Amino acid sequence: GVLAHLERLETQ
Amino acid sequence: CSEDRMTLLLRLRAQTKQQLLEYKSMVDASEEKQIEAKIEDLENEIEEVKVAFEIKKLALDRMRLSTALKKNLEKISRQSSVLMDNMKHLLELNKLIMKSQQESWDLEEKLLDIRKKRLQLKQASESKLLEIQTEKNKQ
Amino acid sequence: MDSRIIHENIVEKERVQRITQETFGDYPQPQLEFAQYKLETKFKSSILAEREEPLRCLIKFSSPHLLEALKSLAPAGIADAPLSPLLTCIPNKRMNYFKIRD
Amino acid sequence: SVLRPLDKLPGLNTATILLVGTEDALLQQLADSMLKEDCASELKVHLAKSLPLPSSVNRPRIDLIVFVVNLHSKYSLQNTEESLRHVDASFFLGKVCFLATGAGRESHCSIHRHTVVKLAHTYQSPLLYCDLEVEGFRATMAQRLVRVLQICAGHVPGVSALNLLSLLRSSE
Amino acid sequence: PLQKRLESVRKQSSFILTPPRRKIPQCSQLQEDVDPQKVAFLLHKQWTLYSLTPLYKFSYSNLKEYSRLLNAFIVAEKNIKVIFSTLLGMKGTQRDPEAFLVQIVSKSEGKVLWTGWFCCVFGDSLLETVSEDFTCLPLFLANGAESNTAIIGTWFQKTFDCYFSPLAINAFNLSWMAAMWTACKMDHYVATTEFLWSVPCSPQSLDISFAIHPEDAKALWDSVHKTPGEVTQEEVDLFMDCLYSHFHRHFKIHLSATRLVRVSTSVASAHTDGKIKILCHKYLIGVLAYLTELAIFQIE
Amino acid sequence: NTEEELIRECEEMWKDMEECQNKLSLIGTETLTDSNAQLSLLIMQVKCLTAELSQWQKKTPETIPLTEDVLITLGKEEFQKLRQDLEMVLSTKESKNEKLKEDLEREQRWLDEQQQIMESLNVLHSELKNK
Amino acid sequence: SVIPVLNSSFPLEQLQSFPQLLQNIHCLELPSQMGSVLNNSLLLHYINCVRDEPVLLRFYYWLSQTLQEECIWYKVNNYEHGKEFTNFLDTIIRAECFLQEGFYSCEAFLYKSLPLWDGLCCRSQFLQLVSWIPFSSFSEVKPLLFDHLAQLFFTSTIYFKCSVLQSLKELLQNWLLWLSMDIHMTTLGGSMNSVSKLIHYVGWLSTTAMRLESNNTFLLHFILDFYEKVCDIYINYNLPLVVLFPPGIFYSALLSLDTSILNQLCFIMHRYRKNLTAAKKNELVQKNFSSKTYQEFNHYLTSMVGCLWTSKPFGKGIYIDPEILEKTGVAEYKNSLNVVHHPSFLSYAVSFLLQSWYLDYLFSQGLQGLKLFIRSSVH
Repeated sequence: GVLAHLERLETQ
Repeated sequence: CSEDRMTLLLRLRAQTKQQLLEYKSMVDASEEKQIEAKIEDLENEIEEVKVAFEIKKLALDRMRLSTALKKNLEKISRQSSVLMDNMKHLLELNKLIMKSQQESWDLEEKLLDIRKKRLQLKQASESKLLEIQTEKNKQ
Repeated sequence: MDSRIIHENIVEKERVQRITQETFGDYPQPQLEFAQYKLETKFKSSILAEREEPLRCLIKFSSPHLLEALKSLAPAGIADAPLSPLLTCIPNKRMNYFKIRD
Repeated sequence: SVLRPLDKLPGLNTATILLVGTEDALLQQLADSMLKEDCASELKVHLAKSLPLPSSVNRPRIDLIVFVVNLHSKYSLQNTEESLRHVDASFFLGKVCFLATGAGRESHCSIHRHTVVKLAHTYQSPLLYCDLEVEGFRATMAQRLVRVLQICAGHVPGVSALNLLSLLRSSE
Repeated sequence: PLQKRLESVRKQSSFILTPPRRKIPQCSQLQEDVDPQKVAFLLHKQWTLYSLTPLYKFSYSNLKEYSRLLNAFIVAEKNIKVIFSTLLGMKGTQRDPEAFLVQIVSKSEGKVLWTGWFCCVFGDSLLETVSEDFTCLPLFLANGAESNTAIIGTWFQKTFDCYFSPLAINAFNLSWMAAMWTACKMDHYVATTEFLWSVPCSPQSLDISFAIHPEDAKALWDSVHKTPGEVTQEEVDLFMDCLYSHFHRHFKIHLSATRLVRVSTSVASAHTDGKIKILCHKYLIGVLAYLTELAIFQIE
Repeated sequence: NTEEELIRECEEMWKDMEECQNKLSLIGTETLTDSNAQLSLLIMQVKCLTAELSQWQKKTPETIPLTEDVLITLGKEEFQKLRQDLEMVLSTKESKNEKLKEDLEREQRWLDEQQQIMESLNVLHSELKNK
Repeated sequence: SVIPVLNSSFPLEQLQSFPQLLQNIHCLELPSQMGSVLNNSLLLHYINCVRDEPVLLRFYYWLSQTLQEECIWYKVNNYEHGKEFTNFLDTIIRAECFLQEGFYSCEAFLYKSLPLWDGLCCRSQFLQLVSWIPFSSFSEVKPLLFDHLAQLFFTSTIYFKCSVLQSLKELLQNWLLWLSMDIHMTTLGGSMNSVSKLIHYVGWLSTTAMRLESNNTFLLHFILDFYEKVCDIYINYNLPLVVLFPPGIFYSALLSLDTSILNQLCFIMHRYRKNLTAAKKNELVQKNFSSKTYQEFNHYLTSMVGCLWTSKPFGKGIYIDPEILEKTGVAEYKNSLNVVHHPSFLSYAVSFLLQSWYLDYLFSQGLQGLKLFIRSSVH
């Protein structure tokens, strides 16, 4: 999902 | 070397302008339901004038940048810079971005109609089953 | 250690630390678990000004390890820097049950 | 003494914050959580128990004041109410914040939230909720406070404290 | 619609309107239709509080079938008997549903091993937003072992589609309750007034008990009471500040920085974990009304 | 160079700031109470907003022309940052497209099932109404 | 288990296949506990059209109690749950994607737990739950949600801003979809007021965030994507409404270095032109749209064409007198923002220089929106 991608980008 | 000092000077000037403006406003100011309307009118006025000033400043800055780049079109051609990699990367990325945008447009266009049809079917089925249930209960 | 942080009221902290160290000492405290006080003192504070009778009260302190929790009250900010003599004389006076009159 | 907003000239790329509260451990944790992350400015943190502060001359100007209220004890509420009478009105124009702690554990609360609702609404200041015992929420609260302080100090062109007062204004 | 009314009343619960004051509880003679033996049995016992969602399709006519089904269920899960009884005169108004009791009796009459009490007093704020197919009994009181209570709750949830939740009392409500119960007029005092405080010293532990003679507490309350027949937040604050100042003048300890836990007086005793004990049968209705209001607030 | 002009402007603004602070330091303090706090704060907000509006109306866009190299460097930095901005935008767009396709498939299946159930219910309605 | 098990006219245990539900859709046995319905598609199909009051009350009570008991930061400090809460919220969101509506329990939970939220625990699930809010007056719902949302919006990072913008776009789409079917059956004017207020509110939020974040294009993409959905209300949903986004966003997007932003702006302008020319002809038939919108759109189009190829960049918005350019040293300003000399097209100009009537090359590069705008404007 879009939000999952945003989260996994935010962690790194 | 000079770039860091120039950036620091710009940042200090930007901060000092705001601080001086705040001091001037405080000095000028130093010298129940009907108050909120005046407050919001004043806020709208400040917002409008700030937006106009920002647009004017941005337009002038863009004009300056554009004419500066146009004036030296030759020097940025033969032995230009390491910038060429950045420009080619931007050129590569733009096409992919627009292609993805078109794909998203088409997908949303299909999804809208599908959702509308589903909603209409649900609306019809609700009334049909309601009348069936009330007829069965009456019987 | 984080010189960007400025601790104000540092003199009060050092004063309360010195007072606590002088009052409670530094030796390991003996282990107690109960204390009882009986009070027959008058109420002084408009409120009960005309009353001439004492205010009878009974107070109990309970803890798994007393005389150590009281030592940490002043640094935690719950009690004043000098504690009442009724709480800092448990081992010196060798008593556990107290009766107080006016 | 009465604390005033504009007594001393601002420093060079320096922002100062002041935290007033009764529990020192929570204030220390919030401070070193704020200072844990880096930024483009130079941050300074001052800690105090109540107002007014002890007299001093080397103290720089204060750009933001945060009052920490612990809902589990009435002593902190009384201390904040007493300290609120030692700052001038001109300092309340978007430079004061309230931080309530302990709202997560309802059974331990000894002060109703509606009381601090009036308390925040009367002085026209924003109200924030956070549990300082948990590191995950404390880091986010520290980041938000750092951003607010950066806005208040004037490091963001076009935005001042007075505008920030209107941005966070409650409808009712 | 009832759903719209429920949504409107739920969204209206904001923290802007000032909470109202409370009337001083007045001693009232109970109705003569209640069994004195049952009232005497209900007193001097420790109850655990629970909030309960409305029951769906509950009928008062068929109680034997419910009892036999519960008996079969408890036998299957495990010389005992389960009895359903109806209480009278425990309602606040005529619109409130009747209360009832569920008892487990060991035959050998037998010995009571577990008691449940369903009640609703002055619950008009809840009857308005519920259809006629439900029965509103938001207050549940349990006396006995917890294992039996869990089984009974599971059976009730599986049968009538309800929900049980633990009920907790915080320091604010305890202070209000103590202030109101001190103001009540008593002819004879049977127990002293006691408060329990827990000092936060998390590396260590510490508890403080404050006991005071009832007459002195009554005089202290009368010294600060000025509004006739009503209790105001300022009066409660002054009443607590008197004790705080008296304690600080002797022990130099800021008692207002601690947490109140247990409050016992001459009419009832309450703990912060949700335990209540009732001593006087004249002020039963007021305590039941306060607990019902707390439960109704929790379930909405 | 423009550096001397910037330094001179900063010095003049600092001097004006010092004069402004000296002028402002002659006003007494005013403390509030719990009874007269809201109205006084509202009046002060009105006065401050009125002053700030007049202050903003007088401001004009300053020219202060610079050299050409600084503009080139600023453009280079802007392009450098825009590179990463574009790459992040591209990745987000790809994720959005994938999610849109999955949702499209799910909605198509749901629509098919709803059509089937509606047709069956309509047939049952016709059958019951006939009898 | 959090979800109650499936336990017991037509018996419930015999219902195992779709044809069985088809044959016995009219008569069915309701479960003792409705929680088991939350993870069963066959029962969801039946409940899709029931609208029964005790059923709704029971479901609301069970869901509200479960959500209140399972929370992490409200009424209890219990982080031991972790992924269970996320899975339950995902199940609820998937269920309410079906039924094309949301439950009142979720709305109550959002009203209850939003002020204490920090914005990082369950951001995705909460922001997806926000989109499924029943339609109501904007004035009543603003103090409950939007005040706290705006307070949390101005003090967080850029990613939070993008996420809330996406959530608001989804909410607007759902509201428009539901309002579209109403006219096929408070009046129309009293309902368009709420959506107009919502659009103005989100525009104000976007302008303030754009000012705060020092003109970041990453947020600009999200704003333009939102206004893409905004632009086609009258055509997609057949509802009379045309709202124009503030000149700040227009002048920030036009003077940007990004080419995709320019393409999206041209596409949005073309969509506005199409919607306006479609609505103007139907206005005579239905006879009211304010003309001030028409003059604002005309001014925007005039500025756009003057900056593109008309060599007249000094419109109503860019009211810059020529003496500033004269003293600065700008001689050629008429065709400095044109297609050839625009800073965004610098890369394309450099690429074509290494190889005159290069508009076809730009179109082949993928500039579809600009081509559509040119075709709609010239013709």
